[PDB]
Amino acid sequence: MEVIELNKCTSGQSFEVILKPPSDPSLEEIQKKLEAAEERRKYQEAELLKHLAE
Amino acid sequence: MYTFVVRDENSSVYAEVSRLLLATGQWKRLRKDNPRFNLMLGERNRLPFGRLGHEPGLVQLVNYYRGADKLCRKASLVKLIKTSPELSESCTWFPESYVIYPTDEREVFLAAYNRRREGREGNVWIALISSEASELLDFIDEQGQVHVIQKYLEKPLLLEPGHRKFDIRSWVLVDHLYNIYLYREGVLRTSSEPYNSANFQDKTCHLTNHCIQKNYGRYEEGNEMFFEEFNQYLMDALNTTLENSILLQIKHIIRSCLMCIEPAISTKHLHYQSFQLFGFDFMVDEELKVWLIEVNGAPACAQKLYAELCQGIVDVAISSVFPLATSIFIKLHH
Amino acid sequence: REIVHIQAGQCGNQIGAKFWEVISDEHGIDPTGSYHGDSDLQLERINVYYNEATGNKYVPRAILVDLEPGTMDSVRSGPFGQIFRPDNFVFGQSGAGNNWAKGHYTEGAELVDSVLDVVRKESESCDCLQGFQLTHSLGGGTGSGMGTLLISKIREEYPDRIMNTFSVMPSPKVSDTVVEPYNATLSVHQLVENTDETYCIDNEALYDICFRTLKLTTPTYGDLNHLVSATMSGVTTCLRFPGQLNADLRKLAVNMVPFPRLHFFMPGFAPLTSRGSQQYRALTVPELTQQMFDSKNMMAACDPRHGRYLTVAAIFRGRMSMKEVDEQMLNVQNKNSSYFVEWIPNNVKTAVCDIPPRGLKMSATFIGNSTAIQELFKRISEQFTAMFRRKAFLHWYTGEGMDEMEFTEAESNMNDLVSEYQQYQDA
Amino acid sequence: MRECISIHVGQAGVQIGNACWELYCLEHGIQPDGQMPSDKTIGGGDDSFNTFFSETGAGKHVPRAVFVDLEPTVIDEVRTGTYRQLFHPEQLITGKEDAANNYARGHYTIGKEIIDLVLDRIRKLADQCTGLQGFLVFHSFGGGTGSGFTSLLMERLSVDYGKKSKLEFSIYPAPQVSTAVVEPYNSILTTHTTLEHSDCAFMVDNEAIYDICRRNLDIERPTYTNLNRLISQIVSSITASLRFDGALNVDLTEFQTNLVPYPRIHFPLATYAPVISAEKAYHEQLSVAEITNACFEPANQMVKCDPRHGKYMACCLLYRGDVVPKDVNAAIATIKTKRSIQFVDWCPTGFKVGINYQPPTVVPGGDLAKVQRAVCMLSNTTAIAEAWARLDHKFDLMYAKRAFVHWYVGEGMEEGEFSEAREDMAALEKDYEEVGV
Ligand SMILES: Nc1nc2c(ncn2[C@@H]2O[C@H](COP(=O)(O)OP(=O)(O)OP(=O)(O)O)[C@@H](O)[C@H]2O)c(=O)[nH]1
Ligand SMILES: Nc1ncnc2c1ncn2[C@@H]1O[C@H](COP(=O)(O)OP(=O)(O)CP(=O)(O)O)[C@@H](O)[C@H]1O
Ligand SMILES: Nc1nc2c(ncn2[C@@H]2O[C@H](COP(=O)(O)OP(=O)(O)O)[C@@H](O)[C@H]2O)c(=O)[nH]1
Ligand SMILES: CCCCNc1cc2c(cn1)[nH]c1ccccc12
Ligand SMILES: [Ca+2]
Ligand SMILES: [Mg+2]
Ligand SMILES: [Mg+2]
Repeated sequence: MEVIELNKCTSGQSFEVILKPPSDPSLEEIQKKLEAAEERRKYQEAELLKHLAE
Repeated sequence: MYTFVVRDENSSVYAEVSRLLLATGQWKRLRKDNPRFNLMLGERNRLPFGRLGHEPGLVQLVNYYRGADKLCRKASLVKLIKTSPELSESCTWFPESYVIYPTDEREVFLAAYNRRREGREGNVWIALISSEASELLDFIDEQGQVHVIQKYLEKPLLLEPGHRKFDIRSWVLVDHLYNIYLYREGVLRTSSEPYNSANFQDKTCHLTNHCIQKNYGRYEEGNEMFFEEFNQYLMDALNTTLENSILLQIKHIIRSCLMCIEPAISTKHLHYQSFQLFGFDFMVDEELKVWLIEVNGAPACAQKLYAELCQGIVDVAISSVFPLATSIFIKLHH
Repeated sequence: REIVHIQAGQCGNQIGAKFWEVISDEHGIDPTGSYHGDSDLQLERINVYYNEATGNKYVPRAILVDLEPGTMDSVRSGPFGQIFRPDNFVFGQSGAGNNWAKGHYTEGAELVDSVLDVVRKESESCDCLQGFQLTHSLGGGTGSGMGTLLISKIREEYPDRIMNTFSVMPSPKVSDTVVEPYNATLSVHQLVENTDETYCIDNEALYDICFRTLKLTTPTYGDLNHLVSATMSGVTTCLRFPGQLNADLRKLAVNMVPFPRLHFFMPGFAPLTSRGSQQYRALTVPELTQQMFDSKNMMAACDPRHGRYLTVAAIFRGRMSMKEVDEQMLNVQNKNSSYFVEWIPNNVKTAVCDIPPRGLKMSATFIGNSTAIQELFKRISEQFTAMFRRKAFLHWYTGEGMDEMEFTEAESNMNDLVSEYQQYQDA
Repeated sequence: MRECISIHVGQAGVQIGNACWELYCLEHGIQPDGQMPSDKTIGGGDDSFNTFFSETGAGKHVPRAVFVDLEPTVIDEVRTGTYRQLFHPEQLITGKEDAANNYARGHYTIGKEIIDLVLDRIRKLADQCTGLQGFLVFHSFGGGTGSGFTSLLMERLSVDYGKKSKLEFSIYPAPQVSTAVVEPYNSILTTHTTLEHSDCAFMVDNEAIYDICRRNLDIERPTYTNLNRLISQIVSSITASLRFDGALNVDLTEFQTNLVPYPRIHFPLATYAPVISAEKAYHEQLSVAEITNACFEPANQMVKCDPRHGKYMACCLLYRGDVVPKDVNAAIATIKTKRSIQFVDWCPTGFKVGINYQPPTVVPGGDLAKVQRAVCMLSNTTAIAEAWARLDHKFDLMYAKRAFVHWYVGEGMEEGEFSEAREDMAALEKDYEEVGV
């Protein structure tokens, strides 16, 4: 019904039609998160090499 | 060899259907959470429609129409009729009703309540039954949940011998093509007590539920008169048939209700398909005018008609989609 | 995406030899190492198994290991015997005498370092090593004993590399000695820990197939190896030829192995064909699918109906309607959804390759991760106990330094493997 | 003029990026060598297309894009593709080993060894920007890279570019074209970690694109090339307003404003029509009313779901071709009376319309037929939550048994991150339900 904000140009045109009105983490924390997981790998790899050593 | 699942054990109807399907030897029952099913006899609450039709190489079907609760809830049905132009606020086969929340449209109800009394005309309403508004306007608050108030039919048709009240139950099936099939065999769920205008506080005389009644089993077995008898009674007592005097209005109301919500629930172009069995409850006044009382989304059948109805469900609503290696339904065309 | 092949023992080297004989023919490589194909598809993914050498010659990235020179001398004088890099022939002289202890602790230990030098030599040349594969039996001494010693030492020097095996299981129907259950149990303990994928090739199944199905009165080890070479070619098709599947060994293992210990697969193949006996009638897709899921086509003598599929992989080869493939694959699952776990969504995956194997217009290879594989281990465990309860034939092992306790442990770990399989079967 | 940088991550992201940039070049008349004859401002300028292309003194037009994969074979097809001349070597970043469909491996393990490099190569582009709006990130949910490395990248961009916006084009996992089985894990994981770092995300279910290609393009079994060419058309529609003159969705900020009232619920549903087969010999061209009406058919949606059983928060109509406002309002008025379109009470029931007179450009030899007029509807409906429900259910089934979990834990991840992510998804599903009913 109500057409508004009609803008026209050579490339085309745009508008709005209304039918009815209404009714972050830091670099620190990341680089530690990535390293706390690298320590868990190193530990898992260690317990493997220790197991293989036995 | 098709496959199905069952997720509602309390279902009297589909429990019989699940057995019929197995008896053919062309269907298999999987477990509750096996997604590789052709058919689903789902639960009543929180049925996961969002997970249907996403199994590659499997036509999926379910025995429930998503969004059909708008017709099967009392608060929703009133809103559906008043808001929808299809049915309109001037709807003639639905009692004048109003939605009332506990402490909405309360002030409008009182506006209509007045001139009803200030006009020398009968005025009784139902949520319980009372002639005074303030009586049970506080009742609804002391229950907790939302109810609906509507005009009580003070002039109901009365079955003789007995001078008795009754209500009609019709079973309607809507398949995947939204064909509306009316089951030819309905049932009158009658009261064995004589209707009494003088006192509404007693409800055995005003309410016709199947469990309330259990003078039981006096006139008809289990307080259930079928069409063959009720038809014969009308012919002898009123010189008319069931088809003419009542059923035309029933077929009209059924079709009108479902046609109204067809665009909101239809699975015509969807990735999964739906069918559903409904139970419409009608009321007849002394002038043979049919009124809609409610719609039941998970109806239970009558014992005699279980075998015939459940077989019908398999014929047109399941095998129509999953074929295998004189009709008990009247099709309401549109 | 280079793979390093190792073959240990009599069995390992004979199926391994036939493996290279088959895929070298598929990749158009001749017994000298020269390419002579009709397509560029044969050379596109050929770096995976072959090293490109001078004169545009292709050399298998293969290491041939044994404790006696008998079998490897036969390989070298075999059909494709000269394709192999002579330096990769690493052998002893004493043999292992079907003794796991000899292969794992004494005779093999003396030789294992020599083998690893060759492994390292190959691994270093690899642009990006994606894993190792081993062919061996578990009922002998070298392949069983030394092969698992190799795997242990490889995981030590390459802890982040995929290790897969094609392991031939021993059966009384096809038996060299009575101590095969002993060598097998000791080996399975090793495989449960240090492999990502083990293809369980039961000699019982291979025998029955050759007999009950393939119309062969008395099958030889050569007849049994036709089935193994066919299967091995089948499972590596996606790795060897360009297709829809962009997967290295790791990614493949991720989607097949829901639990680390449960990585023992039932291989299958269709159509089943005996040596020489030509195939005139090409199978329809419904027939390939129906056959590759039938127990009679399984290479592990287990009944799939006595268990449930954790995951499944199927590799169709040839020119066919992959729409029909999808339908037939999606069919089987929906006919028998009870034999698939419901708690791993979409656990059946399929891949297609346009080039079929030699002799067949189209074929299917089955890789099943079923819990029914416990039947295989329960069988070995019974044969094991039957002797161990009397400590029979144990002197052959205690003579090489082993203690009875090590047998009790191996026994226990496999009975645990069985119960672990039974856990997910009842879920 | 303000620039936008496109980041293509993983196999899906890269191959889709190629489909898009191929399409952009054809639309803007740019050639495979990067020469754009119609551009008279040699060596620079601030036109609308410069939002996506930089310029060199030699007259080459270069995509403001960076391709990244942990494995080279897919990006190698770009290095030697028909548009090899278009890109610069430092725009194409490859690793050696992929993430093997493992989020933890793409995020933690291998991601860590390459994150600083990508950021540097991204910074190389941002330095060539007079005014950077933000980033367009293309990737898959299912891949270990597309999920794992993406969330890591998204986290950092919010640190190095706090102000800048970040949009997502996300491929939602479909078994029909997927070989993986752990994609539900990867999807939930990357969604959880990326949610606070993404302003607006356009999901695309391969299931939907697959069936559209079968149903409407008569392709018996779509390849990725089929899917990607169709996806590029949708993306092109959505980015057209950033590359062409207009007043609707001119910057990335406006996408959030117009489509995302609530930050967490930033997954608009895209619907595209008409999709017509090039092999369709005789085709009756469809009208504005017909194609607009198709925007409310689930069979045309990027994600299969039922908007009727949900509530809208916003709705944009983006037309390409012979369209005028008169015919659109007529179509809207007609469709409104016949279909179920319920908005939230705190939003106006209306549409923002954008029309570009240039009809949709088609790839020569492609599967799509030229059309006189086409449309892409961007509707933020709560009905898209069905896709989360599907995904979350598959997650629960597997995780209850801890299936495959050992693969992630073995890369340094903790079992607790599974439940953290799943909890975040449980919250998201609930948010959708608060608004939707
Ligand atoms: N539409 C579309 N989907 C794709 C394409 N390529 C991959 N996918 C989907 O992406 C998912 C797998 O993720 P990929 O992008 O292939 O993997 P990746 O990002 O390279 O990550 P890794 O290989 O595990 O390191 C599957 O569900 C595929 O269906 C593509 O070109 N187009
Ligand atoms: N407006 C009205 N006038 C007269 N009687 C009414 C009425 N509304 C309800 N009743 C009586 O109430 C009985 C049951 O009420 P209602 O059916 O609304 O609740 P219900 O849903 O628990 C039973 P069912 O679901 O099986 O129909 C009917 O049998 C009818 O006789
Ligand atoms: N399929 C097959 N099995 C074999 C072959 N040779 C031996 N076996 C099996 O392997 C076991 C003997 O192991 P073997 O390889 O000879 O011992 P090794 O040489 O010391 O490693 C027995 O169970 C045999 O059935 C063979 O050529 N083919
Ligand atoms: C020597 C290593 C043999 C190959 N292993 C392998 C192959 C596949 C797999 C797991 N492992 N999953 C698949 C799914 C489809 C097609 C092929 C495979
Ligand atoms: Ca310029
Ligand atoms: Mg021997
Ligand atoms: Mg990849």
